[PDB]
Amino acid sequence: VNINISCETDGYLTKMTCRWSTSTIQSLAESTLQLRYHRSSLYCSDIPSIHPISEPKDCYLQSDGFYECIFQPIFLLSGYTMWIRIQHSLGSLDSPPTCVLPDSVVKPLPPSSVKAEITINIGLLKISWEKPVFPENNLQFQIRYGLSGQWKMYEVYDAKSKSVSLPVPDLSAVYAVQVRCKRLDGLGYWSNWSNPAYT
Amino acid sequence: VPIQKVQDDTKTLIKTIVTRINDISTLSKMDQTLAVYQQILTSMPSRNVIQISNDLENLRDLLHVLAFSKSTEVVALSRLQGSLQDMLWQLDLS
Repeated sequence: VNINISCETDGYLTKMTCRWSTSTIQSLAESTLQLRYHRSSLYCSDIPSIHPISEPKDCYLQSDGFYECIFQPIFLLSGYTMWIRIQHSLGSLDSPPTCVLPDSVVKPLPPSSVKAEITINIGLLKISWEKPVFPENNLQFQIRYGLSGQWKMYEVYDAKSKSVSLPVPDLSAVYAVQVRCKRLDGLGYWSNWSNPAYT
Repeated sequence: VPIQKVQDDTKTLIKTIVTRINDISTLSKMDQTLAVYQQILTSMPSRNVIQISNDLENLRDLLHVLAFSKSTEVVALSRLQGSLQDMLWQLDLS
């Protein structure tokens, strides 16, 4: 079974963390493993491949059985081609290479300053928030709201939008509101849901 | 890789470096300017400067891709921010 390497650049764009499993690896326990990578000057190749010139990366086994390798500092637009060099009993056995661009694997921070206010005269709840400092790319937002104690979610695609106003069946009820964001172009991860804001 | 996305990624990388600077607190001239700043940043290494210096390397490469297709630390980074913001709007006039 091939080895899947997944990477994620932090919300501050200072480092990229990569992980690889050992569950579909227990069959060949007797073997030495080492992550190898080749950094491109700019962007990823259309077809990733094993390169003769490569450098090893220090990976550390975590409690969950996954190896974690941290690339710091990071070159946001340089193509990182990675693979697992396996030496089971003799020779070299390279896992399928995958190329990752750190800018397209950023998991942004949850949007700061979430406010949920019900204005009776208007009859709506003006949910407002502040975009996380990074990334600088356009962002899409997802808002989840429901009775504090049943969840309908709303999506906002205007990148230049800070606030929105939605209807509720009861203007007296207390509603919990959470917001999360992702790169509008899809090249990135969703942020965690923000701390719940109450009406 | 499309050239328009290279341009979108160049403008984005500039905004990132400008944001990096404030958080602490034609193409030939842009490249020549970045080269001078890289030499300055190499004489004052720090956690933030080293990261910024790496971004500067990525920005210079992006400038070359476009051509062929067709505290002293605070003061130094403050001037660099000015130069970066200058390039950011000049790239639109293409």
